[PDB]
Amino acid sequence: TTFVALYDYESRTETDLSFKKGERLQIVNNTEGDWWLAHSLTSGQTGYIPSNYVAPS
Amino acid sequence: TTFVALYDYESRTETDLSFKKGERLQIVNNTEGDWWLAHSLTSGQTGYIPSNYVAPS
Repeated sequence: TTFVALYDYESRTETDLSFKKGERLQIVNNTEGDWWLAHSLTSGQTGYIPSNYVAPS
Repeated sequence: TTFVALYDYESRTETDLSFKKGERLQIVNNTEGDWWLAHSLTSGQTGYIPSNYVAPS
């Protein structure tokens, strides 16, 4: 239920969370699901997607 | 290996990927792992984290 940071992370956007090695973090369950880095074969664009919006082919 | 979008998604940041219902998307494996929404019990802050940076307590 609780995770521990193994490394320091500095936020790169307004939406990520900065944290330091050793911090205790809990996961927030939400409707979007885990986010994945994805490439659209249809548009050519690439970026993160909410995994509850997609399904395997 | 290939996923299909079930819904339309509009990007909210410079890092997410917009796509339309029906688009075919492939997952990009990378060092960060899936991203999770997380709450730091230590700082109080909340946002997305790269899951390869943490481990269960």
